Amino acid sequence: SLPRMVYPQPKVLTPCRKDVLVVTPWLAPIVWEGTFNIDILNEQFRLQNTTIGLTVFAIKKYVAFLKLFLETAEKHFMVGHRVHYYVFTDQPAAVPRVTLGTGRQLSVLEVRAWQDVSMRRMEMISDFCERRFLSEVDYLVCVDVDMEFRDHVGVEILTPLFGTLHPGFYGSSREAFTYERRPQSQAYIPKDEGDFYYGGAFFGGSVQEVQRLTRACHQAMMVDQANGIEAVWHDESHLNKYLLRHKPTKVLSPEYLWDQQLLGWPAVLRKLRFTAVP
Amino acid sequence: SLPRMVYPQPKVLTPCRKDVLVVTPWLAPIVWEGTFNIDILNEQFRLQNTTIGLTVFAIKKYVAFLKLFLETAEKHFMVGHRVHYYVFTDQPAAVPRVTLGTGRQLSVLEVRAWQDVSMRRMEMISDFCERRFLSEVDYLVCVDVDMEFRDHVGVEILTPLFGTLHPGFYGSSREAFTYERRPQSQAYIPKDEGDFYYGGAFFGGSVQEVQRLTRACHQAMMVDQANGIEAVWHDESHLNKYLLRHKPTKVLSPEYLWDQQLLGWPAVLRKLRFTAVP
Ligand SMILES: O=c1[nH]c(=O)n([C@@H]2O[C@H](COP(=O)(O)OP(=O)(O)O[C@H]3O[C@H](CO)[C@H](O)[C@H](O)[C@H]3O)[C@@H](O)[C@H]2O)cc1-c1ccccc1
Ligand SMILES: O=c1[nH]c(=O)n([C@@H]2O[C@H](COP(=O)(O)OP(=O)(O)O[C@H]3O[C@H](CO)[C@H](O)[C@H](O)[C@H]3O)[C@@H](O)[C@H]2O)cc1-c1ccccc1
Ligand SMILES: [Mn+2]
Ligand SMILES: [Mn+2]
Repeated sequence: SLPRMVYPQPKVLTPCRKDVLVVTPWLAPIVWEGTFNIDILNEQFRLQNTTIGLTVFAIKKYVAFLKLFLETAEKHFMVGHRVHYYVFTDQPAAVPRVTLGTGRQLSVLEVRAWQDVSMRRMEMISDFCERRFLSEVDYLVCVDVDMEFRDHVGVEILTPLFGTLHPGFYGSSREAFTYERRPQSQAYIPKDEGDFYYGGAFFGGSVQEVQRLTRACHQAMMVDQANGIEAVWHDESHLNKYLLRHKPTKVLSPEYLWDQQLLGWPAVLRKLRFTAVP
Repeated sequence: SLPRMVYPQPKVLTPCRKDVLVVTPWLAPIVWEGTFNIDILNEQFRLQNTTIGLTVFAIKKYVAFLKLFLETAEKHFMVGHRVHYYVFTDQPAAVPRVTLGTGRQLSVLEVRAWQDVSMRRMEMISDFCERRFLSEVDYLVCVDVDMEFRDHVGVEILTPLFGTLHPGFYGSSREAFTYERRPQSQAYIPKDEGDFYYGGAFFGGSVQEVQRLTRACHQAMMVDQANGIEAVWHDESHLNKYLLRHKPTKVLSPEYLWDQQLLGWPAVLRKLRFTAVP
């Protein structure tokens, strides 16, 4: 039960956005700026005392990205909510000392030091950390570390399972998507199938759904490995196969996964929220 | 896990509908024709073996509406899915013998023979039938009987909690909504609050959410009764107060609750699905 709130009346006969698709054919929202009232969403999630886990791998030289990643997450990611960052690294002492807002904590998880890094992210999330995540957070968001937050990323993304439109392909036809196309791979998608091309750098959902997705991707990747085949874009190829067959309940627009150096700032993007570091 | 399916690729940069709002500010879809691919939704719900309960009251002279209500439900309501109709009447022998498709059954529940009819629908759904519904169906849809189905009403409506835009008010400002305006009533909504005006004739959701909603509306109605006040539109006024404070997870367009005699067939309605009997 939400408290009284005063905000602009939604207007049934006035679309919020007319330039973009805001709902998928299986009735999941596609989250763009203008489509949500964050005050309502914040109330709904706070009333449940929601905790959001953020997983990020920073192995070898990639530890250098953590300072900007974490400082910008503090400014823009789930502010006002409980957050638990899980940083997986082979160099725990290289993790920067970043000051965190109240209600936010960071755990460093030490791992060994691409195909094999790829398999290990799915393996780590689905197998090794399974019990810890179920006990500690409500939702999990799994992201690349070579990124920074430049604008709000909040509870508008939360749902049982979400994927994010890859910023290279949101305007493409399915035939141009770089899905795995060899039928010998568990990630195979035929040319006449496919809704969207989802980016491997930002996906998430409830803990139970994220564990299901990463367990499935890991099992598929191990089958391919035993069959001597490696999918074209590795874990991203398996993520796409999974989300084709298990539709996500929210799709995030490329506001949530962008690269301004390669793609600029198109009129359709009203906010660049989470962006590649050039 | 859905099977392979071949259907038109959704296009991110081509909205499905540009004339109407297709998502609420709390990211619930607003279900209009063109927004959903029923083949995908049918697959998702069948794979869960979904059972849909349909409740309808037909007391006194209103038993005369059951023949057309039920015959048209057989042609258009959840066809292909398991359905259990629950018909509440003071005249069980007046219930028409309507032939049902496979997987569909009808139970007649005998009750006693407006304020008090109104209270009794909420009471009946929340209290008397509580255990039976939890054991027998996954979702419950509660409708008026003076209605007929004229076109598809399917699993695109199913979600934890839905309400339907009342067809008289979908283009109105919140100040014109006929919410209960006296602060002495539990259904009171101030002039600056309100998202939509939902119709009392078609609402539903998972069994647990529908039981929560009808239990809350019944409790509120009893408080008003003890305080000597009756809300302006009875159970509909309390439904509106509930859905203002507990946002629905899907909103149905007025395609799902229409009256062609009073309102015609506007260009914005591509299908008239469930309609008043003139
Ligand atoms: O030494 C590493 N250390 C490390 O921590 N990583 C993590 O993996 C992420 C993905 O690598 P990245 O260099 O960012 O490649 P992208 O092209 O942006 O990755 C996309 O494609 C991948 C395909 O398998 C993934 O799906 C990834 O999620 C995508 O964004 C990084 O952000 C890090 O979090 C990756 C590497 C790495 C190891 C070998 C080759 C290239 C990178
Ligand atoms: O003798 C009845 N028998 C009966 O079964 N009903 C059921 O209540 C429903 C609502 O009554 P109805 O005559 O259809 O009124 P509407 O104006 O279309 O109702 C709307 O407003 C109501 C306000 O309390 C409800 O919210 C209703 O769901 C709305 O559609 C009917 O369709 C029947 O299912 C209603 C009556 C009735 C009893 C006294 C006065 C008017 C109607
Ligand atoms: Mn990256
Ligand atoms: Mn009626």
